[PDB]
Amino acid sequence: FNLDVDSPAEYSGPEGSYFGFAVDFFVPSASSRMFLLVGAPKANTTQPGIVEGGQVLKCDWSSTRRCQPIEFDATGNRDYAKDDPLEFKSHQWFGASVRSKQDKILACAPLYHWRTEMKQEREPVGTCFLQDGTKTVEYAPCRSQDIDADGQGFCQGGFSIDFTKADRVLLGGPGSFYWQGQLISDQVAEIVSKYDPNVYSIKYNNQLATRTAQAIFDDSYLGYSVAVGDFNGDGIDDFVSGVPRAARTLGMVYIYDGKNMSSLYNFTGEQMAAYFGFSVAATDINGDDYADVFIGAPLFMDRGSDGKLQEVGQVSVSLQRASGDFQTTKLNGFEVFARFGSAIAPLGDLDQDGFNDIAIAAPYGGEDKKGIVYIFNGRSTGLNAVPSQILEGQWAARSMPPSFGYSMKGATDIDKNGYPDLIVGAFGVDRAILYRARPVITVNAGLEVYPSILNQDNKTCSLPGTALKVSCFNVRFCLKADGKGVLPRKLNFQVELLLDKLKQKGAIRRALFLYSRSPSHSKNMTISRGGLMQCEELIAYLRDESEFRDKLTPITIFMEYRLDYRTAADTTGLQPILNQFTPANISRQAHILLDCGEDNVCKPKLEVSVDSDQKKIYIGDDNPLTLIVKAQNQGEGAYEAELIVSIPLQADFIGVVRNNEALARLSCAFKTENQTRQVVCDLGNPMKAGTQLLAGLRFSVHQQSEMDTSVKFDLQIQSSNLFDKVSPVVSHKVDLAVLAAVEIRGVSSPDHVFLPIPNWEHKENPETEEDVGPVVQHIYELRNNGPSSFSKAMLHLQWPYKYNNNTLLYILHYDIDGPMNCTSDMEINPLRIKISSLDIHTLGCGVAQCLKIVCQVGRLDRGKSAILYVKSLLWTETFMNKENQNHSYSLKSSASFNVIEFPYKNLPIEDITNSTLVTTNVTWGIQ
Amino acid sequence: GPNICTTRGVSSCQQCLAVSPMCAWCSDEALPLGSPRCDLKENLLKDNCAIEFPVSEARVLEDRPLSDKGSGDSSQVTQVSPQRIALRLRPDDSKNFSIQVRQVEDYPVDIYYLMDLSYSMKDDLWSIQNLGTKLATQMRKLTSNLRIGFGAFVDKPVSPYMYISPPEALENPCYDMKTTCLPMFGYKHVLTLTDQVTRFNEEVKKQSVSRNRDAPEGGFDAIMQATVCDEKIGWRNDASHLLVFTTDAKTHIALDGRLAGIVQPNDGQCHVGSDNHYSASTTMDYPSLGLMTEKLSQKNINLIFAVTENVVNLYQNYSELIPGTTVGVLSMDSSNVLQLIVDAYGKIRSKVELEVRDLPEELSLSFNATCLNNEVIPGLKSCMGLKIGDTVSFSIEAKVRGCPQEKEKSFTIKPVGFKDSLIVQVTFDCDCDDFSCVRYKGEMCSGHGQCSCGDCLCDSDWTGYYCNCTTRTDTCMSSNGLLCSGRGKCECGSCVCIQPGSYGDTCEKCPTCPDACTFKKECVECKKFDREPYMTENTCNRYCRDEIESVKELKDTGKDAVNCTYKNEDDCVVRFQYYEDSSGKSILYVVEEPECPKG
Ligand SMILES: *[C@@H]1O[C@H](CO)[C@@H](O[C@@H]2O[C@H](CO)[C@@H](O)[C@H](O)[C@H]2NC(C)=O)[C@H](O)[C@H]1NC(C)=O
Ligand SMILES: *[C@@H]1O[C@H](CO)[C@@H](O[C@@H]2O[C@H](CO)[C@@H](O)[C@H](O)[C@H]2NC(C)=O)[C@H](O)[C@H]1NC(C)=O
Ligand SMILES: *[C@@H]1O[C@H](CO)[C@@H](O[C@@H]2O[C@H](CO)[C@@H](O)[C@H](O)[C@H]2NC(C)=O)[C@H](O)[C@H]1NC(C)=O
Ligand SMILES: *[C@@H]1O[C@H](CO)[C@@H](O[C@H]2O[C@H](CO)[C@@H](O)[C@H](O)[C@H]2NC(C)=O)[C@H](O)[C@H]1NC(C)=O
Ligand SMILES: *[C@@H]1O[C@H](CO)[C@@H](O[C@H]2O[C@H](CO)[C@@H](O)[C@H](O)[C@H]2NC(C)=O)[C@H](O)[C@H]1NC(C)=O
Ligand SMILES: *[C@@H]1O[C@H](CO)[C@@H](O[C@H]2O[C@H](CO)[C@@H](O)[C@H](O)[C@H]2NC(C)=O)[C@H](O)[C@H]1NC(C)=O
Ligand SMILES: *[C@H]1O[C@H](CO)[C@@H](O[C@@H]2O[C@H](CO)[C@@H](O)[C@H](O)[C@H]2NC(C)=O)[C@H](O)[C@H]1NC(C)=O
Ligand SMILES: *[C@@H]1O[C@H](CO)[C@@H](O)[C@H](O)[C@H]1NC(C)=O
Ligand SMILES: *[C@@H]1O[C@H](CO)[C@@H](O)[C@H](O)[C@H]1NC(C)=O
Ligand SMILES: *[C@@H]1O[C@H](CO)[C@@H](O)[C@H](O)[C@H]1NC(C)=O
Ligand SMILES: *[C@H]1O[C@H](CO)[C@@H](O)[C@H](O)[C@H]1NC(C)=O
Ligand SMILES: *[C@H]1O[C@H](CO)[C@@H](O)[C@H](O)[C@H]1NC(C)=O
Ligand SMILES: [Ca+2]
Ligand SMILES: [Ca+2]
Ligand SMILES: [Ca+2]
Ligand SMILES: [Ca+2]
Ligand SMILES: [Ca+2]
Ligand SMILES: [Ca+2]
Repeated sequence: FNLDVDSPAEYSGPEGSYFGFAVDFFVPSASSRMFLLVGAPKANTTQPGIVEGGQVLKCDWSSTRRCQPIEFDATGNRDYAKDDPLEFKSHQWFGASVRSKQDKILACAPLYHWRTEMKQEREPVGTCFLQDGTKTVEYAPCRSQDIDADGQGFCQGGFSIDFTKADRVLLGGPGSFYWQGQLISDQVAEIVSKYDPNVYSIKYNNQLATRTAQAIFDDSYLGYSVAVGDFNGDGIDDFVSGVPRAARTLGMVYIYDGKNMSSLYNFTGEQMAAYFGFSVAATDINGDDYADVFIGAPLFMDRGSDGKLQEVGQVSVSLQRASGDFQTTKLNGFEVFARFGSAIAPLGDLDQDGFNDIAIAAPYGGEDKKGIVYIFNGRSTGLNAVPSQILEGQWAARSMPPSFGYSMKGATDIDKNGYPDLIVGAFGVDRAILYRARPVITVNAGLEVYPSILNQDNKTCSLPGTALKVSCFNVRFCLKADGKGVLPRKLNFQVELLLDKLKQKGAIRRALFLYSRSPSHSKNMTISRGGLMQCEELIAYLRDESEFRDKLTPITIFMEYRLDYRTAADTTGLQPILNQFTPANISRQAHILLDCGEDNVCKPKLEVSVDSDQKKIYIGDDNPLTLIVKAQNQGEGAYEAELIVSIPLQADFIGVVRNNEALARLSCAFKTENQTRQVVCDLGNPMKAGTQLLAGLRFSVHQQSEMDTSVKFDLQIQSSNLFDKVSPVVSHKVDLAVLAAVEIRGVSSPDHVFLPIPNWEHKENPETEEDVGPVVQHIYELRNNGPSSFSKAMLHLQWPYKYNNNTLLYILHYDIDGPMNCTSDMEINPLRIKISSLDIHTLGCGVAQCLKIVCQVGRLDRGKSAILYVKSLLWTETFMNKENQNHSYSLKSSASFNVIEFPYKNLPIEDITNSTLVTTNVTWGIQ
Repeated sequence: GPNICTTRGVSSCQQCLAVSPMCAWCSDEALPLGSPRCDLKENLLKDNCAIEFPVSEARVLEDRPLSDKGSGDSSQVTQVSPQRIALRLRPDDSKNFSIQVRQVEDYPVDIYYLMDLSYSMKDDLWSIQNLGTKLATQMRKLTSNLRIGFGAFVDKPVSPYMYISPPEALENPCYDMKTTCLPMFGYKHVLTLTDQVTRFNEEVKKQSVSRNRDAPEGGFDAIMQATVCDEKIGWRNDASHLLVFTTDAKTHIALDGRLAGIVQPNDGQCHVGSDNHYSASTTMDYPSLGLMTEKLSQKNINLIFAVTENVVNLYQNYSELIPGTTVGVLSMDSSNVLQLIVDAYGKIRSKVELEVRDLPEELSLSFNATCLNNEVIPGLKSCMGLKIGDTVSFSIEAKVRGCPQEKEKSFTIKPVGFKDSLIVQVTFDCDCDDFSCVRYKGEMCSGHGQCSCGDCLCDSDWTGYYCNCTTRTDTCMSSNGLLCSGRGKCECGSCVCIQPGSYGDTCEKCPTCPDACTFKKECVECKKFDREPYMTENTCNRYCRDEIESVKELKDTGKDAVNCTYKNEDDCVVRFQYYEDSSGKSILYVVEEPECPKG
């Protein structure tokens, strides 16, 4: 949460070489001094006819700030014949990616072209160069006999790279197999051992590699980015690679197993063209020894207050749990167009707090696209979503955006202090910067007053000049420091104290320091080894009873301590800082003796009451709950009197009710220093005697499945009076109830059918829909609206089967949508009428032969439903006329439901029941 | 009466006004007083002193009537009524005003044809030769003015996308296909916008295709260029604009250019030149949808995605991200490009959405829309299904939180696409405990509101006691353009279905809803009979907007369509078929001559 930014190390490169485009720390085991690597993809070299081939500069760290280009290859273009070049190196972007594992370092040139031993080409297959000490081999997995774009001719292998714990290489090539993309993993050893200057296409032994796939995937860009880490039981890092164009440009992230290169997990984007995958990172954000995945979408569009679509990019932060599944979250940029997840970069524990931190960069944010890097701290719960720090690129453009942060490496303490460091490169201005972490310092302050309750009269201890006795009291402000890393010894704090801060300006400072006669004294301290809390004492008297008439407002002592800029090593200066969330001032208070009996001590009589008014918290939705507290003091003055309400994890404090004339507008506030969840309410510092007080604390309980019978609150009054300081802890419960508004609905699609009936043919022994009649169709929905859900219900649908051995609505089949299973007491398509291969009015079950369809219902939560889709057929025998008027029929079918079981069982329930009916009226218009 | 103004007045005028616009202050020469100095002039006036007590106000500064026809001599054809109005708000007050938007018929229109010349279009580049004059007429009869242009693109002429340079003799053609095609170009500007709608035909005729290794083209590169180069394309300041983007392929997006080794982002600036060839294609990465919008919007250009079915779904999804953009379904020969531009044109001219450029920080702007005579739908500020020549109305309310620093601070308001607009120069006339607020779920005013004494003073785009309730409707969206599927109202960004027996985030879901027919009956019973409640409500024009076209004797046979039959007031049985598909066209074939009781 704090990197020096005053004077940070500044390195540079040739005008236009893109120095800084790629970075990383070099830490050879053969030496004690680390360096920093900087790729310059567009540099120029002493390479024969190789214009803009690129380079990788090794920078020294030691005031000199020099960088001499690592010599990977001085060789120009090899030949295939006289005049016909075998490879083209000019404009190859060598340095575009640079990782190092130890005494070794990988460096690729993904715009490297090759013409092939076959036909005459110029295919961008790419090539890397692995250096190690002095031996320098050439890695080039995609340059093989498998040429062209439908093969590996356009990989640009080396577009991304990384090493694994067990020392291995992960190389990505976005162009493989019609730009689907490719991943290739080889053993460092095998790479230098199987080398051979005379074999443009080398066969490494245990090489992992993805294979070509169906065409649908063309143009996905696998390998665009890549990171490593373990994602199964145990073992070696598996492979993680982003695929920008994946999906319908929704973009995906693939995580392959590092042993066999088989698929393990996938991640998909949510918004097309956002460029999900542009970047990825593996690192443990919550110190649970389980790696964590970070995916950045530099072009994500979210919405503003006015709800308008805006581009600020986001970073997916998927936390890996022992289960194997991930618990993801999101994080959006702030400035528009800045490209937030444009570059994620793991740091270690940038503050040695015990959890790792991560840096996210918005390459084109701030001032004039000067560039911004936000560093985020990690914590058990997850990754704090509030930038603890902001690195602002301090370099203006000149031909293209500076690009501060487009690249950046961390997790390496290139120096003394046991804290990491960070490299960041702005290739627009051609440069990189190293920010050095400062040593965090944790400090504790103490502050106590000799006599707690100041007695106006009693005054031993005499003044200074005019030897006159006065009522003194002492102050003891002690201090404790020390943190981790490199910094100790020194540590000096400039303190300062004050009496009657509750007064400040406006005189009437009822207290002053002994020999000073001032309402404010100061001093220094010094310490180091944690525990050696060096104290410093002071003496303060109270003004004369006649200079002031205020004797209720407590006299609070205030101490504020701050560090000095001088406790740094000869690191050219590196001042530390104190733990972010840490107060540089504590305060205690004093109370003039007033109305405390005759023994001169105040001992109250506290009591809290709470009637169960609302009493009814329905499980399911968020039920509102308010309780009327009744705090009252029937003894003497209670100092710093305050109501303490211990709230339930299912409840959250809204505020104190004020929409009323009977309740007190208490000044409450919610907090939880100890996993106790509590809201605190001020009842009066001097809290006068016999001070009854009603007030309302309202909030919202959120229950939880099964659980127990009811949620309770705990109330108690705590005061700072040496005696009888608290009250009997009174608890108060509220029962959980069950309410599940369940309802049933139906719709007979054609709520009508006219019998003139557009054509028709009575075909003895029918075989198709049209040979039968039109398609009537009933639909039933059972839905739970009520808050509390249920776990079992019955569905009974009676259906208008026949009226007199004469069929009515011939059911073809039925469907279901939701947790439901149904059964028919009779077979549905007795006539097997496959699809088309080209008591005298209301006919219900009361008066007609019935067909029962029964359905057992699963669990429906609040806002869900199950649905029966019955698809019948109007048997057209609704035809008669030789006998009176064969007309008007109201085909009915009803459906009722019974709720039989909820998942609570320990709470009182009731049986939910209801039904409904749906008709299909058949009639005659041209009768 | 010692109240609000009394309690927070003692201080000085400044704070006295800063309290409520329902207060006042008074005192100059040396006149005494024993009564409060800050009150409601009513409680104050009957106590002497009588002129330092401002009142917010919004004076129109320019009217000019809506006009009824495009360009007709000197009269600056206007489509928005007030154009200028001065606001002068005092501390924490507000002031409502209104705006009128007319779809002025016979308004000049610009049409830039920007086609993809990938080999898969040599054909296409044929059944277009005629088009241009063929266009000129269908357009003519819908606008006494029409200008058209032409543009062509392929992709960045670089290594990955282009044929690097394998045979030295491939930098020139389709060498192995024999055909012999024109080399790669990226984006070329052919015919600048002119009225001589023949130059268009005499142009495409010369045009030839090119070829590209990679599937995805460089269309967006072009789209950006034929949009911010204007002096080139020659769009007309006062006209309706159209960029017909037609392709049968996928498309590169920003960040792809990385491969080609292009990392400088698109600046959205015009980069064409003398040769009319986007001279940055190779040095600048494709533009992102965000830039694309920002510019499409600013320049008032209407992008139309004319694409082939094999890749149509792709572009619908893309436009969903670039709102205001329509998408038609072209063909392999573009043969139907004609009746595509039209349906697009109309479809765009069918709505009016109000947008806000450069609005101040502490200024809040709530809207109310009136688009269907008298019926006002509180909340929205956009309308669709309108007929060219129709007018709509919006009621805007302005409100300041606190008081910034003097300045001609002036923002605008205008319809997306429109040139006209209502400039609004605001001016601010401005010369307990932050602790105990309310708390929604951990934040003071839900982290969306200031906390002054009593309640919270919500931040722009927020409302309510706590300020949890937003002012958004977008979330209430629903693929229909009709918030909440017309099945419910939108309150606080979330729909609350009027429970017709429906549910869903936008009430889209309604399985027990009456037969799809029952709905579309009140439709045919007005457009073909005048009768039915729908004509009574005097609507049946903005709602029932299908295509009721009385069919011959027999009805239809088109599968995937429904039939329906009902009895009319008259007692006869009407037979009709619902049907959806094609351009997304829906029509209601109505058997002609129902069945009535004989006699
Ligand atoms: C690297 O050297 C080259 C070669 O001199 C420089 O570019 C030359 O001149 C123009 C650019 O001004 C190029 O188009 C030519 O291809 C180059 N000529 C030759 C003979 O190679 C280039 O500017 C230098 N690059 C940097 C980053 O300094
Ligand atoms: C992750 O997504 C990829 C691509 O969508 C899946 O890979 C495909 O898997 C199918 C099923 O066997 C194969 O036929 C294809 O060859 C694969 N294509 C590619 C490009 O790999 C992969 O299975 C998904 N993995 C998970 C865990 O969902
Ligand atoms: C089908 O016919 C029946 C009765 O003819 C309708 O059901 C009810 O009928 C009684 C008797 O006249 C009325 O009082 C009720 O108002 C009717 N219920 C309803 C909901 O209208 C039934 O409605 C008819 N179906 C249709 C589509 O009209
Ligand atoms: C069963 O559901 C019905 C709703 O269909 C509830 O009845 C109420 O609403 C009906 C609307 O059709 C009316 O017909 C009823 O008269 C009306 N009755 C009441 C008391 O509101 C009914 O309450 C439900 N049954 C139960 C036990 O809740
Ligand atoms: C935040 O705003 C919401 C907006 O709905 C309010 O929550 C309400 O939720 C239900 C109605 O939608 C009611 O049952 C709740 O009682 C109501 N909340 C309160 C406090 O009454 C609410 O104003 C805000 N939420 C909170 C916790 O204050
Ligand atoms: C309902 O509309 C259908 C339209 O689909 C009419 O049937 C026609 O279309 C069917 C679908 O391909 C074919 O199977 C039918 O053969 C065809 N009709 C003829 C005469 O060929 C149908 O007439 C309408 N039905 C009713 C009852 O109105
Ligand atoms: C020290 O006292 C408080 C901290 O205890 C400082 O005031 C604010 O305290 C809150 C925490 O309750 C922080 O969130 C704020 O950041 C603090 N203010 C600032 C400006 O940082 C207060 O500043 C200090 N008092 C003195 C006299 O220095
Ligand atoms: C690697 O080995 C095989 C190969 O697919 C398979 O079991 C799996 O992908 C990996 N290992 C295990 C134990 O599953
Ligand atoms: C006065 O206060 C009490 C007596 O009430 C006691 O501490 C002592 O007598 C005096 N003060 C001190 C600091 O001792
Ligand atoms: C929204 O609609 C009302 C209609 O009563 C209109 O007066 C105003 O524009 C908005 N309402 C308010 C209170 O501002
Ligand atoms: C019905 O479906 C299957 C029957 O094999 C079963 O697994 C499921 O639990 C049943 N559903 C309900 C709601 O009982
Ligand atoms: C966009 O198109 C439709 C919209 O419903 C749907 O298939 C999906 O949401 C998207 N599909 C694709 C291919 O983008
Ligand atoms: Ca593993
Ligand atoms: Ca973890
Ligand atoms: Ca940390
Ligand atoms: Ca360090
Ligand atoms: Ca006592
Ligand atoms: Ca074609």
